[PDB]
Amino acid sequence: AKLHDYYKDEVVKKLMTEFNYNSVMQVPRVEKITLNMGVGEAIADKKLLDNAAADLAAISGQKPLITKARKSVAGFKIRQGYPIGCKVTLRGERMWEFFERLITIAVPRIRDFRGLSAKSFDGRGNYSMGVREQIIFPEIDYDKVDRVRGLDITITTTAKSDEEGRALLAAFDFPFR
Amino acid sequence: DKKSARIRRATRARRKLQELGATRLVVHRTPRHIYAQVIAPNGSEVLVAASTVEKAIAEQLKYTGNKDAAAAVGKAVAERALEKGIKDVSFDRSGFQYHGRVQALADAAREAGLQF
Amino acid sequence: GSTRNGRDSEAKRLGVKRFGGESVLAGSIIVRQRGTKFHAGANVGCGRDHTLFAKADGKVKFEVKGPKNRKFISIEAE
Amino acid sequence: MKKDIHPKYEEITASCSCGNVMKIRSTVGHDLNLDVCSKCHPFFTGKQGRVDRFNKRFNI
Amino acid sequence: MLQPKRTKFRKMHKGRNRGLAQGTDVSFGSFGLKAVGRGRLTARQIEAARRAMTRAVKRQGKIWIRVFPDKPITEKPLAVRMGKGKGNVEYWVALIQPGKVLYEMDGVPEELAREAFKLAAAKLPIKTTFVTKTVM
Amino acid sequence: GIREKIKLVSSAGTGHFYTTTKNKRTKPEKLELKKFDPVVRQHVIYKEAKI
RNA sequence: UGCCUGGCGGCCGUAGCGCGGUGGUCCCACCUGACCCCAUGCCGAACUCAGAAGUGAAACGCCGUAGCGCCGAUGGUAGUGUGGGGUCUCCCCAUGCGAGAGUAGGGAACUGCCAGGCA
RNA sequence: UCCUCCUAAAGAGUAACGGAGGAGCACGAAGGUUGGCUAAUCCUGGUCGGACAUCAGGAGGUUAGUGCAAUGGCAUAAGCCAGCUUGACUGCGAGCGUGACGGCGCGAGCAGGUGCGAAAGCAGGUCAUAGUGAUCCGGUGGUUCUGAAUGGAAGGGCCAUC
RNA sequence: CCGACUUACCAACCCGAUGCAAACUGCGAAUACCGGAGAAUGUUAUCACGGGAGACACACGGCGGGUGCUAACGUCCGUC
RNA sequence: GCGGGGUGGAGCAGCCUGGUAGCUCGUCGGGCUCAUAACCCGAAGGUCGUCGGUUCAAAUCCGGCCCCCGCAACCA
RNA sequence: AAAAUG
RNA sequence: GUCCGGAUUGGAGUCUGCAACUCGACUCCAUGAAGUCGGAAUCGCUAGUAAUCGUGGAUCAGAAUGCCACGGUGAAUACGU
Ligand SMILES: [Mg+2]
Ligand SMILES: [Mg+2]
Ligand SMILES: [Mg+2]
Ligand SMILES: [Mg+2]
Ligand SMILES: [Mg+2]
Ligand SMILES: [Mg+2]
Ligand SMILES: [Mg+2]
Ligand SMILES: [Mg+2]
Ligand SMILES: [Mg+2]
Ligand SMILES: [Mg+2]
Ligand SMILES: [Mg+2]
Ligand SMILES: [Mg+2]
Ligand SMILES: [Mg+2]
Ligand SMILES: [Mg+2]
Ligand SMILES: [Mg+2]
Ligand SMILES: [Mg+2]
Ligand SMILES: [Mg+2]
Ligand SMILES: [Mg+2]
Ligand SMILES: [Mg+2]
Ligand SMILES: [Mg+2]
Ligand SMILES: [Mg+2]
Ligand SMILES: [Mg+2]
Ligand SMILES: [Mg+2]
Ligand SMILES: [Zn+2]
Repeated sequence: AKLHDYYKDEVVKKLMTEFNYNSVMQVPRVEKITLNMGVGEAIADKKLLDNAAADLAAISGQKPLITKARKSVAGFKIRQGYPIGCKVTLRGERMWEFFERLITIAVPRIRDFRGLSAKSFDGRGNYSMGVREQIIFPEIDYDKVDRVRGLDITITTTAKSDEEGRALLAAFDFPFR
Repeated sequence: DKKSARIRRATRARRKLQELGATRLVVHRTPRHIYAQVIAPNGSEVLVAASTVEKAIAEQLKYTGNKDAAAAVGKAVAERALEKGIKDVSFDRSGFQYHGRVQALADAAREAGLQF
Repeated sequence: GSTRNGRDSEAKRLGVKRFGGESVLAGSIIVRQRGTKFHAGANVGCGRDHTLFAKADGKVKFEVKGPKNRKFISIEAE
Repeated sequence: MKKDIHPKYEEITASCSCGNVMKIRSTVGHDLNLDVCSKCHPFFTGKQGRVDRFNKRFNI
Repeated sequence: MLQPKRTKFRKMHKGRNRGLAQGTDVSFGSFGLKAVGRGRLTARQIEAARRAMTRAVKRQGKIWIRVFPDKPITEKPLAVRMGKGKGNVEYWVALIQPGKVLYEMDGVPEELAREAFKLAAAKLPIKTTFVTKTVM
Repeated sequence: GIREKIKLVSSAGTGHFYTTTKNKRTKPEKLELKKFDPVVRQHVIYKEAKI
């Protein structure tokens, strides 16, 4: 809970000063981090989806939830209810630990990392970023890797706007370019 | 919301109890307090009531929002109902699960003699 | 020439059988309907085909009740 | 958390070359030997035309 | 020739044509041609009248057509007996009631508008009259 | 018309049977249900059998 | 008796949205932990439990505000039962019934029971 | 032949070789119950990933959904999910609807036995309305009800069913 | 790679204005129909059961309609 | 009126039973030949008559138009 | 085996 | 598809030449394509030949994988018509 204790001990005060909030409850919070793997290659091979789930479990520390097609789509040859991905919702202690591991270990291991886009906010202070290769997480062993897979990471926050979301993330020294 | 979803969860049973003309034992639960009301079939007259906001019950309790306080309220409301001679009510869980504090209240009201 | 048309089904004799104020015996059908165009009120049952029938002797009463301004049928005791 | 279905999640030590050590819970199982970390990566730290070269090569 | 691009149903009951019209005011231009009689305006008649008035003004100003022929009219072929199903759609009409403003025009003097509307009226099966925008 | 008629025979030995239908191709497994046997006046297991 | 709050109803937009302001002693809400009772097709988010450091930020309640929604005359108009008439595809007259839309206007709900806090 | 809408004139019914569509099934779960849940579509952000997969948020508010036509319903959902299940029970049935009739439909409640629920309760199939075939003749099981001198038997009856 | 301008032009959604519908309805009559009450009137005019039928080719006119050409002394319903 | 059709340049399949376009010729490129043909090797070429609809999805199912074929279009 | 033409 | 292959491209140079943009050769660093033995068809070769390996010369300021020439290693097979 290093980053949560840092949030409470420093980031709250910093944001209160920076935005002049009238109550401490008004400070943006990091609510949840969701990791998503869109596994379209599972349409023909189910071991692909199972291996994606194993990668996600290794990375996040949580057994993932297999997601299924909401509607049938000819364009991707998918019928309704077909499992085509996996996600994990990280909250609380697990979420702060993953935030720390991401920031301090995984992002530094991104090939040719020149800084995360600061425009990748959804308009309400929530940040999403892509990963192209799961090896950037040390939990994934390099010489056991079957297929190259990435994932999506979303950080949902209680920020009313993108500027407050970016300030909240920057307070953790998020690697914004 | 949370209250809206709970009212929605409560409506089916409440309309059934109204259609049956049952005398209703209504429970309300908050993080800090539990409440019980016995409401006449017309739904708009409260016959008896007990709650952890009344000092006569709050004074004997370590904390008003746990299962022991729920048990005390259930016993108190059943005792009052039997003083006014009711003895036949239907339990309305008000969209709360039948579990935990609500179940402790309902069981204590039963043990005190209320029939439901 | 001919027609692709020319078909229909038997009329189902739906509708109101006992109107407001009529005195009915328990079991009497008050309305035959498709779905709950009318809803069951006090002393009125709703059958599997949404037929509304008296569950008590008394007088039919049509009312509009509830937040959706829906029509209800009750039997009022004589 | 549901029992008996999640990966093993226990603390390890991440040792970077620059001498940074972080104690992090992980599913990796063993200790880590990082080649880089947030405290030493060039982008994190801050460590990241023709007339000039024409004059340098053709000095008169 | 005006005609609905699509319709729910191909064929329509004959129906009747009682009542007074809706849309009895010059609502878009400054002058109007208003029906005094009752009847059916066919698509060809509406087009013929529009061409007459449009050429009269030498395509100056603006013209509105306030009626649309949305009622399909069927006919049985020659040498066909009665029955054997409804006839085929042959043309489209707008039902017209007294008071209906049929055409409107702006951007011309009243004197040219009356001439143009008179030339148009001659193509129409229903009696018409020249009207002007009112304040209320 | 793929569903075929079957009988559910009382396990109580009374010979009493219900009848119902079954899609035999998609559900080859024997239908088994607890149903009232009016002869012994109890709920007993009923087993599928040919009509 | 009055103000405030909670629960259950009456009623079912004159009652609902939007906008501006406002309140935490109590109540309510967020909230704090979670081995637990119980729970997540992953996640204490929800459900649940054990609580009370913090805040009314959100939610909610209250007050104000017509940009809306909503309600809504009078008069006229449409239709129409009966009887009569015409130039009869449609109309008119006597008499009875009389809209819809729109107009003036109204309008920021009202109310019963029980319980709690404050005066 | 059957179902839905209009014609049909605001109760029911109402014709034409009038205007338009459907059925001749499906389902041991898609039935019962208890607990829970809430749609379409668009916008923004997000590895591969694109107009369209999965993820996050917002807008929206049922424009979705309903095993299959159309109409009437449906949020207390009748729509979506899960647990446990067999009420898709047997004998009856106040009363009522609809038919010239044969018939067809709706039904509280009573007896027995049952499932779900802590409980009030709910359950006699399915959101409802199509998914159907009289009688004769015979087949199968059950039941001595009958049994042509008598005991049986055959055959018949009755009940279930083809 | 990107892209910069401009259209004889086309143009969704939204907003404002204008019509149309048997199979449209956020509205909605007159009548008609069902039920209740009360007088007057009417040779019970009502209902049940039983004996005897005939009839089941309709026509025109009015009103509301389908069909036909708001053609027919046309055709098919409703009602007088 | 009732049946049957319209698919590379030509002639034929595929439809029924929706997902997944085949055969022969011809065309092109290379080869054999002095050269051409024959012969040999290797490729390309319909996007399914036209508009709509149903569908997650159409050559395929449905409806309408255009074109093409078969029959039938009688009794006085 | 087949084996045309200029 | 490699410590095979060395095309292509970026950067930095050298030299000849008045002058290397079109359009030179060579060097260094980096890059690291096709290609895993080639369809129908088709060529050369009978001995110091074929195959393979280097070397030199003319033309020529510079500019050979061409041409002309030189050695080293050094086969297989020819029943036969
Ligand atoms: Mg909480
Ligand atoms: Mg506030
Ligand atoms: Mg009005
Ligand atoms: Mg307001
Ligand atoms: Mg009717
Ligand atoms: Mg009528
Ligand atoms: Mg009749
Ligand atoms: Mg449910
Ligand atoms: Mg269900
Ligand atoms: Mg169902
Ligand atoms: Mg159904
Ligand atoms: Mg027998
Ligand atoms: Mg004998
Ligand atoms: Mg006859
Ligand atoms: Mg007759
Ligand atoms: Mg007649
Ligand atoms: Mg006649
Ligand atoms: Mg090499
Ligand atoms: Mg290769
Ligand atoms: Mg190799
Ligand atoms: Mg020789
Ligand atoms: Mg050599
Ligand atoms: Mg040279
Ligand atoms: Zn480091």
